[PDB]
Amino acid sequence: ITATDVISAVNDQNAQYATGKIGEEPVTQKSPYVYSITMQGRLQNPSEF
Amino acid sequence: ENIILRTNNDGSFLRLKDVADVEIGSQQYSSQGRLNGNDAVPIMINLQSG
Repeated sequence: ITATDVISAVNDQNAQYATGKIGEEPVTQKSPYVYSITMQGRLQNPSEF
Repeated sequence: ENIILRTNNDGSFLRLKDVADVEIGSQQYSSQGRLNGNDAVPIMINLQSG
């Protein structure tokens, strides 16, 4: 493994965030409820690195 | 709508207009205004400090 491999892996395995919602468009069906979905691809402790 | 995604074997293309719809502005269906029980767009005018 070269250092650039470690650079490249630490770079795009400790990413950022995605967010969305279910029930944004008023069309599909009459769900009384609206939630918010989130992906977290960010590390938060030394053990995930 | 004529952005091309895949160029085909035949010589034709796969443009964006037939995997997706392209809509100008419109939107904010995440909100709605009313005026005395009637649909309306409320514009809010606001004063600069000083």
